[PDB]
Amino acid sequence: MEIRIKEIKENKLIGRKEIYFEIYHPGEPTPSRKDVKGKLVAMLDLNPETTVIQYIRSYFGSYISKGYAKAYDSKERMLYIEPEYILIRDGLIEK
Amino acid sequence: ARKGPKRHLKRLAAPTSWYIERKAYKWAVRPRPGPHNMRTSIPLLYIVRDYLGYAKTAREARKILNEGKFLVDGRVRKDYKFPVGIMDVVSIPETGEHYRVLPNRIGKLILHPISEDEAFIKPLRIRNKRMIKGARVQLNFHDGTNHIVSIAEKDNYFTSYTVLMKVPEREILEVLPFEKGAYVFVTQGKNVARKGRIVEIKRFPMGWPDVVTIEDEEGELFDTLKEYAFVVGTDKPKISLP
Amino acid sequence: AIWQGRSLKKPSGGRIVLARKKRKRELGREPSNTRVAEQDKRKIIRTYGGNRKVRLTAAAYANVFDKSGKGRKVRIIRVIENPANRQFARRNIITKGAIIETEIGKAKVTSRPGQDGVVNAILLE
Amino acid sequence: GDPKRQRKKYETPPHPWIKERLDRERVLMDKYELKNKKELWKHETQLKNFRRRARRLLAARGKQAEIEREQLLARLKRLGLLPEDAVLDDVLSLTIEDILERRLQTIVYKKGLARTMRQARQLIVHGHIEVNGQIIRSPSYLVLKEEEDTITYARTSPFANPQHPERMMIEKAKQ
RNA sequence: AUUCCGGUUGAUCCUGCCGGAGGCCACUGCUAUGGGGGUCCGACUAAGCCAUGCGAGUCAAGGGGGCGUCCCUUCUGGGACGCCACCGGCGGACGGCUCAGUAACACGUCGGUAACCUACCCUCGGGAGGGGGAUAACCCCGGGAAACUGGGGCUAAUCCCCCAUAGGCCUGGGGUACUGGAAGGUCCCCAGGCCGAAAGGGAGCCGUAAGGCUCCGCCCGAGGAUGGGCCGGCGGCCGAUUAGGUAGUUGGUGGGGUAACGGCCCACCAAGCCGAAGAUCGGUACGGGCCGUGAGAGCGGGAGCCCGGAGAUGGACACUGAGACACGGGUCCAGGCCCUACGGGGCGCAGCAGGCGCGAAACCUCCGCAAUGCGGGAAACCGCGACGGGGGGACCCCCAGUGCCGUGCCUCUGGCACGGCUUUUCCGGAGUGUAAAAAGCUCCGGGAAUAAGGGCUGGGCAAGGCCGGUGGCAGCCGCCGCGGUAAUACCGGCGGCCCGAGUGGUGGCCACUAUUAUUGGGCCUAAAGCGGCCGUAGCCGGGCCCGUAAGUCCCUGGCGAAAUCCCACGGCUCAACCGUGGG
Repeated sequence: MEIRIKEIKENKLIGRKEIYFEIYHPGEPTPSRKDVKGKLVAMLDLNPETTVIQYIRSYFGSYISKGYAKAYDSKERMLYIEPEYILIRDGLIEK
Repeated sequence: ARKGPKRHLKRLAAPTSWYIERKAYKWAVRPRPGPHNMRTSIPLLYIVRDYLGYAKTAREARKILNEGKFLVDGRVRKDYKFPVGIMDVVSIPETGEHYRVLPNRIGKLILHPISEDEAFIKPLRIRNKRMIKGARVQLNFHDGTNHIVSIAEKDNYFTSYTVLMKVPEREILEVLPFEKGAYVFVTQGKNVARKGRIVEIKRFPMGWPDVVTIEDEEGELFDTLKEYAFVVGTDKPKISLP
Repeated sequence: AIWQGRSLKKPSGGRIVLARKKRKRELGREPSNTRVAEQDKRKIIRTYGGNRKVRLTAAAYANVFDKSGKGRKVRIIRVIENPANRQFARRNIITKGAIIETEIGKAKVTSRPGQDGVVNAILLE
Repeated sequence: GDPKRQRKKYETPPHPWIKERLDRERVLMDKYELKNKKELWKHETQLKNFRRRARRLLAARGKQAEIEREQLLARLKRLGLLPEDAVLDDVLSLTIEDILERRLQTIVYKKGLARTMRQARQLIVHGHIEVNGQIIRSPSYLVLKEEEDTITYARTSPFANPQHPERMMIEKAKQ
């Protein structure tokens, strides 16, 4: 499981950064959201409480999976902007 | 079966000047009435979301617009159905970005980056001139905007002229007349986004529109409509028009 | 209602079958036979688009203008002749083309009382 | 006033029972281990479409005609059915075998990755063959010339192991 | 693939039709392992009838109340945030469904409105002065089986009304400042009149107060913009066993009405208007982008998606509103139903599911507003059977499987035996996917383990001159033809030939067909030259010279929406599909 950050974009209107990355992992299952978030946080020194994984997508006959993440400046801003379902999916909300 | 005004707009029936995926979804934003026409404008939601990518969903795009982080000309617009037309200035002060909305060679609307010094100037083509109460001259521009001047300056303005107005203060900087050798920018037709200098003007009987001949930078002569010719300078373009 | 839509007969002489019901926008209203009386009577009609029309049903005064632009408000006595209809003159009905007799003499109407609410006329010389 | 209906990409012979055509098609199917007649008819339709485009563009004049001619030549060269120095005339000399040789099955068998055509088809279907870094499981896929040399066993496939018994049996076929 | 083949004779050559062979759509017999993409699924007969649930709501920052909690002064009464209903504002005239009617300015296209209306939105120039009045909610009393509904008291508003000023509309007399190709237009100065505005409301932050700032707001004028109304030229169907039709009809003079011009209507004055270049009448039909077929010319269709038009059981009317004579508002008539305490009161799925009927013919009484949009709100946000997701279905396309390899035997286009190899698929799990699920995708465990049918077998047309049964019967046969006790043609068994998760049967369209013939058919003997002449419209017309550019050709501006069609590249594994450019 090797993570390569293909693109980082700085959104200032919404106080966040959007990270597009790829996960190379031949002969392994699709990495879990918890593991992907942990590795991404450890690599990019992001705040674990304000980072959310939008999607991790696998493709047909490919050892690379695409991933999209958002790191917000503030937890209040992240709650205000992000939908409830994605926060529940990522485990940021007990609901 | 129709009993009144329409309120919806299918994607397949959207104007051809939009950079929109006509088959991704079924519905498109029906533009609210405003400055320009339907064919020379696009709702602000598309500019915020698709053109610039600052938002992924209409909900967060509307949140950004309501937070007053987008400026058209010099005024903040919070309506996601607000039309943005030709020669409009879109300003994002939080990122220090300024764009001029212009048609390209195939008639589609694009945003061309400009500088801060140019972001305060908006050319306006005088569409009509009339009189109002009190013997005052009212000028109506290509984007529906209006200005009022005294009868003393009635000879300083004419139709097809261009007024360089400072926004949002709405102050006239200068007037570019429509005459031979004046730089023009074609805004509609088959010769969209072409620029050059006036060569000749031909008039026709009845209600047929006048035609103007323009010589481009390469020496080629091409004809277009006088109302389609947009004066942007005297000998050189006073605004960035690439 | 008073339908004011398309005719039912072609110019050749054929018959036309309506393909739709009558629309509200194509309906007219009853004529306002403005009669000479002792007191003016007028009503307000709400029209298409929320506009307003003033309908004059009884007329007692008239604004008669001379050749020098001077106008005077006088009283209508009778309708001498109405070329529009052969019964309007005897029924004292004022229309745009009517000729009336007032305190200052013969006047020819120039306004449409059914659409204006006032009676304006020019002195006859 | 009807909406679009998706059409077949292949054509059916005008007469279902002609002896010469039946023998020729049977020879082709036996040679290339195809599964059904409509596969061969699809390849024949592709060849006929190329020929029709060439014939139409040959007698056409104009900037668009020139652009289309160059695009057709470039596409054929990229697919690998013509040499890099071919002209518009060379299009009419193409045969069905030329297109059939560009199938993933045929190229996998030719490269020695499989002992037989049927084995090549099974390997492709089961996913032991990768093009570039991507696994394709379509035996009828046409391989581009630029990507022809990137075809090999998938890194996750057991056949990637040189000591695999089936790989050894396949390798012995070379000698 | 710009194509042929069988059939008239004892044998031949023609004409001519019929049948084979291909593509598409609708029903249908047998059969069925998967996965993706799409604009598919009660259109044909009944625009026939419907139980049930849902398919238009939103605003507490317009207003007064009721209940709860808290902070309390502390009998007083004040301040809050939660919920509820009511008044009030906006929306409900868009979206959704169907093709009944309509041969017409309904539709397509190009032009006009200098003859017109427009709430929501944008810009500029101005204003918000003074007063009055009910009532909802709530309290008391109720009536009625219900549906519904009466009386009194007491209240607020962005609720309603009045006054003033701005302002609108008409007409008369003057000046020409403006846009326009052209002024019954705009502007300015007098005169007679009619009509005739507003919410300085709400919230927040300050400020001792006064007052200040920001946001959302209200009214008038001039323009736009948005959605329409009306009008014109051109184009698109058959019947002459339908030859005359029209009488407000055609035109005018004067008016009325309309938002507007108009016989739209009225009074008066004339006889006009349409028509063998197809009037009138009758039949059929929503029009177009497009779809099917063909080498093309062409022929046929025009339900699904988009634009435009109509309708809401059959009709006719009106109220409110910018917008309706209004599918889920109203009244009456005609037909069909429902509740009733018999006095009375309600309903119409050509909306999403579902039911009956009709027929050859067409699905769940499911989940969500997370994505795209619409209405409401300052915003967060709420609602949406629009949309998105799944369920059933041989709807249309694209990609695959039902094993592979080595050796050896055989009645060698294939089966059997032995030894191996993977897992597309199947089965069980983990992540990722999704509003939540499912499918899909990546990975681990087991194992060839779970997977082939339909027609045909005389020619046309690929396939057997084998066997058993029937014996002019039973049967087969698109056509020619077979069957009478030696049937390659009927039934069955064993062989084989075509396509293959499909393969047969029937109806319909195109090609076949140069059997509709402009390209491009025929008329002595096969279908067909009027029995013969004169001649009207139409069609076709001798040579030269000059003039105009109507037809014609070349160049150049404004158009003919998108989707659909072709090509190149790029993204879902390639593809179908979608995006970016050219055509």
